[PDB]
Amino acid sequence: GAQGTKFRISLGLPTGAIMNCADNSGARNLYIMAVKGSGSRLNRLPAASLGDMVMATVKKGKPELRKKVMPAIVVRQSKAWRRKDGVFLYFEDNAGVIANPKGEMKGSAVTGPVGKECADLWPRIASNSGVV
Amino acid sequence: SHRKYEAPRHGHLGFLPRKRAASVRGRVKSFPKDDQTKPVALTSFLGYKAGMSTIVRDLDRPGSKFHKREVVEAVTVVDTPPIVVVGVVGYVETPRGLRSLTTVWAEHLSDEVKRRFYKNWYKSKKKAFTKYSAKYAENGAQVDRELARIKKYASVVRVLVHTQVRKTPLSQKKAHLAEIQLNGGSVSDKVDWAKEHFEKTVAVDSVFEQNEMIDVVAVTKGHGFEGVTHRWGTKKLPRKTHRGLRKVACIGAWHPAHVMWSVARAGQRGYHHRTSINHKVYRVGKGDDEANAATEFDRTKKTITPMGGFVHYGAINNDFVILKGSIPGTRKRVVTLRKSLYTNTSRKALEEVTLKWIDTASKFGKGRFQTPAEKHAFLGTLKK
Amino acid sequence: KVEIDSFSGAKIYPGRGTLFVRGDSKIFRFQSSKSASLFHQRKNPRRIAWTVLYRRHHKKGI
Repeated sequence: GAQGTKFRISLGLPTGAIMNCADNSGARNLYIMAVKGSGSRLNRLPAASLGDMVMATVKKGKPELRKKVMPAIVVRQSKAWRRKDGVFLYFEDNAGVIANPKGEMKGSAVTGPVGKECADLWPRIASNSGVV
Repeated sequence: SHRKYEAPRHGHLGFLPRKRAASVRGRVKSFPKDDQTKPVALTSFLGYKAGMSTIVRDLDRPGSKFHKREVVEAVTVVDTPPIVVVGVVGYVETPRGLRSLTTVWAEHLSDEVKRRFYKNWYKSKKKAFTKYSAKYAENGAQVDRELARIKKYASVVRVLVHTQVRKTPLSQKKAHLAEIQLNGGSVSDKVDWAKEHFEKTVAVDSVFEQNEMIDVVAVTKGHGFEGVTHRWGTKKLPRKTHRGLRKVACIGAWHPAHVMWSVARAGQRGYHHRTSINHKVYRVGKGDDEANAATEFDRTKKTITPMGGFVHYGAINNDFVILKGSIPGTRKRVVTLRKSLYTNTSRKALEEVTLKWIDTASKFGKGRFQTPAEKHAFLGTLKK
Repeated sequence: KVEIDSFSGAKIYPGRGTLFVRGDSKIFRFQSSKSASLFHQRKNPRRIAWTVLYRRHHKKGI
């Protein structure tokens, strides 16, 4: 599903970690339950990190989204990650869009900016993204 | 009963036991094996770790997302003053390993070296190599037989070398001796090679070339004693716990009724001898040069010494090796740089490195600027 | 490139200092934590004597 090789970034969103939703689709926020492509070390949490698909749940929103597990992508982080180019960066927030496993969006747009990493990894978020 | 959450183990077993390592010299144990086609050359080299800086380099990994881009990589810098070949050793293939047959030295040994053989030089009357230097008086009769002897037997010839410590910034005086193998075709050539090199020096430029993997060998930093959690990397016990946290809880179990050797417990950390490996070299600088750091791209005449010296180390007024990434050891510490023992066709090793830029900024702070020149321009000027 | 501080005007050489992205998708490169941590304290560059943006609107050493 994920279009390309996700280069590593600092882990920011462990489990639970709610994050604002960046899509219009009316997940008012997302609770990171679990992370896709997580390892599995005894007594350590699944950490999401920008781009990593997660399996969120909507803790607040319109209830057609609520009380059902559903995948989502983290498009913003705030734990300052390092680009291989040399810089660090970090957004003012952690945030994601709710998605399907194919990497397509629920919502037709994305508020705020997105990480170029996240844009590179999925075609669709770059499309629904403004600033990257 | 049984484990329950069969988690992977803390600490590498192999790197036990965690002593201090008898020396502070890297002491390369193994050298590359043979090459009859190739000429005689030093397998290794002794440096002095100056510290670290960034580099901004291109990137020629076709297929990586970062292909054809500026990419900051960290980097150590290692002073490498011209080595001084001082002696030869021999070694014979016994059943019970190797065994040194003999040593020959120079006529004259620098007070750099001689100092190594004393602990109280200042008191001594400095007879290290005198009656030996008087072997050479008889034309060269006793010496020729010694080097003949090696040339006769001797599977392997290690050349004693030593470190110019008078071309460093170190308060040290005592130079570091070292054996280093030669790996050329034939021993008759090796011995003759090193017979033509007593007292004579060896620059790095000769041994290592730019864009070449180098298995660096050093003594790691230091620390001293150290509790489990920080040495082995175990979990702390929960905050609630009586009699403290930074601890393994349950060593072993009733039977066997001894503490296993595989159990994490505290005492020395660091000061360990770690060869590392595959440390690519990015540049091979020179002492009689300004504009060492200056690239094909940059063209700003500046030295690889950062602003106000490498912290602790000192300056650099010398030939050096820019290595990629970290290296075991401190600054000031001797690092024995050794050629890799095998042909890497990793592509990573093969990438024709070209430095785009180097960070010459002060490391004793947060340096905004690279040169003082630039600091005049930027500030203006003034007021002093 | 050699970028510049959006808090205190200083040069930011490659592989040094942060970037940062505000909610409006604006960027703010910082040299240090100093310049950063004033921006994350909400303080006005125009009032910090060591910035350029102070030393410009006071006219210092032009």
